[PDB]
Formats: sequence, C-alpha cells, structure tokens
Amino acid sequence: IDTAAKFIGAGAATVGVAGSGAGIGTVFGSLIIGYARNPSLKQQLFSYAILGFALSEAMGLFCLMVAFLILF
Amino acid sequence: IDTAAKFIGAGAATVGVAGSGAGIGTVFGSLIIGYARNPSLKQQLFSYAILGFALSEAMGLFCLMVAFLILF
Amino acid sequence: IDTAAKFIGAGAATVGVAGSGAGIGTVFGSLIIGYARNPSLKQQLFSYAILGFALSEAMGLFCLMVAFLILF
Amino acid sequence: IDTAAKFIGAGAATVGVAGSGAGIGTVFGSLIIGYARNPSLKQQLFSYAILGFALSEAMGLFCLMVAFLILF
Amino acid sequence: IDTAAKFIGAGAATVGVAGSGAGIGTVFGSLIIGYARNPSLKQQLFSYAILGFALSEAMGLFCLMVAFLILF
Amino acid sequence: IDTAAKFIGAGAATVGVAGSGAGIGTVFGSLIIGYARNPSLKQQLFSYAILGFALSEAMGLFCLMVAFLILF
Amino acid sequence: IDTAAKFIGAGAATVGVAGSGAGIGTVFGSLIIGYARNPSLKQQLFSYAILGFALSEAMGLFCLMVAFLILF
Amino acid sequence: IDTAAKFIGAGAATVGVAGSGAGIGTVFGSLIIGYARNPSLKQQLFSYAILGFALSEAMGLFCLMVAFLILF
Amino acid sequence: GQMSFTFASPTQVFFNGANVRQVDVPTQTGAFGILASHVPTLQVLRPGLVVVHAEDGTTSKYFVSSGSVTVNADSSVQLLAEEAVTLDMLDPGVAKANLEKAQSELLGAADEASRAEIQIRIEANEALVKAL
Amino acid sequence: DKIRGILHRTHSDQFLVTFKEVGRKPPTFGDASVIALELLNSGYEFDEGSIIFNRFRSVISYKTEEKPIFSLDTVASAESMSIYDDIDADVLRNYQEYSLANIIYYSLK
Amino acid sequence: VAYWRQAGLSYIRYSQICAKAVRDALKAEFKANAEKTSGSNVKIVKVK
Repeated sequence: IDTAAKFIGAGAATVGVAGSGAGIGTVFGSLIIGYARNPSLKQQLFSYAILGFALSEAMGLFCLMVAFLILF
Repeated sequence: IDTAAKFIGAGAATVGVAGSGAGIGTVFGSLIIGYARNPSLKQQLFSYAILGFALSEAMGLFCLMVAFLILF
Repeated sequence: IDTAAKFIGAGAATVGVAGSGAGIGTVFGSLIIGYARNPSLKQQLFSYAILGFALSEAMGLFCLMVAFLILF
Repeated sequence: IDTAAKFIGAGAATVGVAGSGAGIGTVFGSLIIGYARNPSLKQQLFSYAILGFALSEAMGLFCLMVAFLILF
Repeated sequence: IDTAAKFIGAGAATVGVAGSGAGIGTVFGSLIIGYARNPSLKQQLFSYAILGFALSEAMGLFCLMVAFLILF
Repeated sequence: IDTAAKFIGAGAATVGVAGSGAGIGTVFGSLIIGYARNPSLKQQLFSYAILGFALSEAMGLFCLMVAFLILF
Repeated sequence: IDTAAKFIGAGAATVGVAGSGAGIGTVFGSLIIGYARNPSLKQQLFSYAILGFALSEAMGLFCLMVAFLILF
Repeated sequence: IDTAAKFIGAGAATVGVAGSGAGIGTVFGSLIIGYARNPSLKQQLFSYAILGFALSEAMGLFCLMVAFLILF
Repeated sequence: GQMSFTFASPTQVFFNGANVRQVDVPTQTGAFGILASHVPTLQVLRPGLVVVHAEDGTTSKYFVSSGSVTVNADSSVQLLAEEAVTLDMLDPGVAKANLEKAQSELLGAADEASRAEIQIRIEANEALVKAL
Repeated sequence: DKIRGILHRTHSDQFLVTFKEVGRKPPTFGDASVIALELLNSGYEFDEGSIIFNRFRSVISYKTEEKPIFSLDTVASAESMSIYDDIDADVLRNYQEYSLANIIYYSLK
Repeated sequence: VAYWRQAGLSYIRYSQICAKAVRDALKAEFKANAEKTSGSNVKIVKVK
C-alpha cells in the first residue's frame, strides 16, 4: 500500500511545479512586451524579470520538494 | 490505508501552490510593463507588486500548510 | 476508510483555493499597470483593486470552508 | 464505500470554484485598467464588472451545488 | 462499487466547469477594457462579449452535463 | 470494477475541457479589445477569432473524446 | 485492478492535454490584438502565431501521447 | 498494487504539463503583440521569446520526466 | 475607408485630406497603423518611415522626423511632420557614416544629457539606415 | 522688437523674453523651434496661452487674429479627450509643446 | 519618459535633433532645402 503512498500522492504533488510554468512564462512574455515599449530599461527590466521568475519557480520547486518528501 | 490516504491526500492538496506561482508571475510581469511605461515610481510600482506577491503566495502557502495538516 | 476518503476530498478541496490566488495575482498585477498609466487615480484605483482581492480571496475562503466540512 | 465516495466526490466537486475565483480576479483587474483608460465612465464600466463578477460567482455556486448533490 | 465510483467521477467531471467560469470572467473583463477604449462600439462590443460568454458557458455546460450523466 | 474505472477515468478526462473553455474565452476576449482599437476590418478579425474558437474547442473536444474512449 | 489503473491514470493524464487550450487561445488572441495595432506585417505576425500555436499544441498532444501510453 | 500506483501516479504527474503549455502560449503571444507594437528590435525580441519558451518548457519537462520516473 | 489623410511638413505638403485605406506611421510608444475608423489617438511621432496605403492600391513611403499623429473622431488624420523627406533623396553612404560616427561619439559623450543627445542621433540613424 | 518697443514703456514688466531678428529673414519652423524652446527654457507656468498675429486676408487687407493656446495639461485633458485612447498625460504635455512650436511657426508666416 | 525625457530634453528639442540628423542624411543636391530650413535666423534677447 506504500507504493500508492509514494506514487499517486507524489504525482499529484508534481502538478504544482509545472503549474507555475505558466507564471514564469507570463513573466517572460511581459518582459517581451516591456522591451517592445521601451527598449532602453532592459538592464532593470531583465533584473525585475529575473526576480519574478525566481520567485515563481521557487514556489513551483517548493511544491516539487513536497512531492519528493512524499516519495521518500 | 490511513497513512497511504494521508500521503495521497497531501499530494493532491499541495498542488494549490501552482496557482500561487502563476499569480506572482502575473503580478511581477505586470510590474515589468508598468515600469516600462512609466519608469521609476517604484515607491508604488514595486510596492504594489510586492503586496500582490504577498497575497498570491499566501494563497498557495496556506494551501500547502493544509497538505502538512494532512500529513500530520 | 471513511476518514481516508474524507482526507482525499480535503486534498481535492484545497485546490479550489489556488484559483483564488491566481485571481488575486491578476487583479494586483492590473493595479501595477493602472497606476503606471494614471498616477493621480490612486484612491479609487487602489480601493477597487482591494475590492477585487476581497472577492477573489472569498472564493478560496469558501473552498476552505468546504475542506473544514470534510475535516468535521 | 458509497458514503466515502460521496465525501471524495464532494471534495472533487468543490475545486471547480478555482476557475471562478481566477475569472473574478481577471474581471476586477480589467475594471482597474479600464477605469485608468477612461475615467468617469465607471457607471458602464462597473456595470460590466458587476455582470462578470456575478457570472463567475454563479459558476462557482453551481459547482458548490453539484458538490452538495454528491455529498447528499 | 460502480455506484461509488459515480460520486468521485461526477465531482471530477464537475471540476471542468471552472474553466468556463474563468473564461467568462476574462471575456466580460475584456468588454470592460474595450468599452473604456472606445465607448461608441458598445453595441457590437456587447454583442461580441455576449457571444464569447455564451460560447464559454456552452463548453463549460457541455463538460458539466457529463457529471449528471455519470451520476444518473 | 472496470466500469468503475471507466467512470473515474472519464470524470478525470472531462476536467480537461475546462482548459479549452477558458481558451475560447481568451480568443473572443481579445476580439473585444482588437475590435476596440480598429472597429473596421471585422471580416479579417472575426475570421481569425472564429478560427481560434475552432482551434481551442477542437483541443477540448479531443479531450472529451478521450473521455468517451475511456467509457468504451 | 491493473486495467482500472490504466483507465484512471489515462484519464488523469488527459487533464493536462487540454490545458494547452487556454495557451493556444491566448496565442490566437494575441494575433487579434497584434493585427488591431498593426494591420500590416501580418505575414510575420501570423507566422509567429502559428509558431506559437503549434508550440503550445505539441506539448498538449505530447501529454495525450503519455495518456494513451498509460492506457497501453 | 505496484503497477496500479505506477499508472495513476504517472497520470497525475503528467497533469503539470498544462501549466507549462499555458506559459508557452503566453510567451509567444507576447512576442506577437511586441512585434506588432515595435517592428524593429524583433530579432532580440524573438531571442527573448525563445528563452522564455525554453524556461517554461523545462519547468514542464521535469514533471513529464517525473511521470516517466513513477511509471518506470 | 473614405479616411481623409493630411500629411504635411513646414516646407512641402504631401497627401492632404485624401481618402486612404491605411497609414502606417512611425509613432512613439510603438507604431500603430492608421485605419479608416481608428480610435482618436493623439500620439507623437518618432524617426522612421510612414507608409500611406492609398485606396487605389499603391502605397507611398516617406520618412518622418517627428510630429503629431492627429487622428480625430471622424476619419481625419493630420500627420504633421517637422521634416517629411522621401526615401530617394536620403544618402545611404552618409547615412551609414553618420550612424557609425554617432556610435563613436556615444563613448565620448560624458554628460548624460549629451549622451542622450547622441542617443537621439543614433536612434534616428538606426531608423535611417533601416530605411536606406 | 517693434511689439517690444511699443509695450516697452507700459508693459515692460510683463515681458518675459523678447525675440529679435524677426522679419529680416523669412520665418521657418526652426525659428519657431527656437522661440518655443526658449519659452520652455524660461520655465514660466504658461497654463493659458494666447498668440496674436495679423493673419493675411488679401494683398491689401490683414486681420489681427488671435488663437488661444491651451498649453496646460489639465485643460488639454478635458471631457473632449474621454474618447481618446492611447494619449497619456506625459505625451499630452509633449503634444501641447509641439503644438506650441508649430502654431508659432504658422503664426509667423 | 524615454531617453530624451528624464534628461531634460523636450519633444521639441528631440524634434530639432532628429530633424538635423534627417537633413544631414539628405543628398548634397537636396541639401539646398536643408539650408533653406535655416532655423537659427531669429535671435533671443532676454529682457533682464
């Protein structure tokens, strides 16, 4: 029964990380739009984008770490 | 079966973090374009983004805390 | 096994909270672009954004109530 | 098992509110950016916002009613 | 056990209505921003918005009907 | 027990359509903001929008077709 | 129970395959917005739009391939 | 129960793919609107879009690999 | 669609109150194609090329320095340009020369105001060499 | 300088800046560019503006027409621009500035 | 507030710069009109 505990639960947890892929893609797309509007703030635009992407992927990786915990 | 149930329920529960990740990605991407349109003003442009990040993340992190409750 | 399926239902219930967080991220993100466009429109703009957050969070709160019913 | 199935089915039927929450957040953010673009048009703008928010909450309530049906 | 599976399957099928719940908020949200952009287009703007809301609800209700189908 | 599997699998597969129902909303919502900027060239813009609905609904309908195949 | 697992796993994996519907609607929706702002340069605009739709659909159809593999 | 857990867990972990697909759609749609707004700087804009696609696709691909890992 | 288009400069007058299908304009905050019934949008120009898609079918192309895209609620767009120049009279060799020279001046422009001036030069030269 | 001298002995205080070398050379936009730019360089808050000139009627007749200059951003952003979409306050102030320069050009000719 | 702004340069000064650049790119045969522009004819005398 532990096989289910380590597989079905962990798989359901794995959805969380890739769910935030939409968020990081949103960050990058908004970076595209911002660069289009003002192609001079890229040094700060990119920095803000990196910050946001880092936070979103960190959320995803948090869910993924919980998934790993369920597996082990 | 109870422990396997805790595992699978927690794995299904923690998926809520994805929503949080997408939300914070959305707000920070919005920050990108907002700053692009009107540079500086980070006294509110960055502040509001941090606020939205706080609310969005809290939504998911509270969800993962419920997964912790399921586990224990 | 009854409580087990309760907890699985709770894990399903927590997922309802996530979409609330995604909405909260979106409304706050719009506040960014909104302030970027009109800085003078702050009181009304911020108030409306808070209202939107209120509704979005209420959705997840209700789903949390459903999870409560599952627990009890 | 049927009662446990009712519990898990209600839990599965209540997550169908997350989409409603995300939609309501989208509505209110759009209201923000619209009010920024064309102030003093809040009458029609807030009319549209109330309409959309009502529809989203109605959808969430419908999912809640289906959850009620499953549980009882 | 087949009757038991009906409950959980119905809840899962009911999840599908949340997608339409978000979509209607999105299209109603656009009505708002478009009207802010050009108030003179109200007639056709509202017509297209009703079209989109109706179509999204059509897809959502099409999914939702499966829940009643499987339950009964 | 195979029939119960068909029930649960079909219920899960029906959840998919939600993504497309959200999608058909976005394409029509974009039509609103597009038609807003340039109310003319409806024929071209509407042609594109109709194709977009066909596309998203095709994806969701294929998901529901998979649900039916699970039923059989 | 193996066939039951085939059905439920295939149904669960099918959820992701139609989540790409929202993505492709967004891609197609952006083409509507792009054409509104720049009625010219459609060739490159539409080509990129196809490059994005095929991109989004490929991952969804890949998830569908995974779902079918689970069945077989 | 091993094969059953493998199948259902692999199906569950595959669900995450949808979020990455949504982000994949978002980035390319933003490329559409950016190229529409600013015809110049498209090459760098396209490179940024490619990077964003790669990032979100990787986020999804890890969960796809996790689904494969659970199955095998 | 019966959209009167007035493209004029202080020196020369181009299309004036003429029905045109589309007028692609090098406007700031992104380029937006003037339509038959585009939303009234008072936006300032940027160095670039304007393409007027005359209803007959031919599309004349001119280069614009700066100005205002005054599209009214009715089908009347007033494209005032400080320097409205056709593409032929521009010299490509000296265009490239000026672009590279300004790019060299960028480093020597110590003052941020002066660097901004050289930035305007290089932006105009970039659009110019794209035109040529 | 004729206008200056006529009002140099009554309204000299109201004079902020007076531009010479006018009429000797046929006016052009760049001249109006100089006038408007220096007008902005003064920094005076010219919320309301008014330009006065003898508009050419005929070879023998001229009319001293006056055209108002609603330079102020607040007045430029009135109910009339509720239906206008892309215009932002910053570029509206820029548009009013360019309008000032070009209306100076037109008035001179 | 692009590069020309936030430095102090107004849209009019930006127009002057781009206009001079455009007239520079004109061919020498067509540079006669660039000379015709001659926007420095007027002068400014500050009152005090």
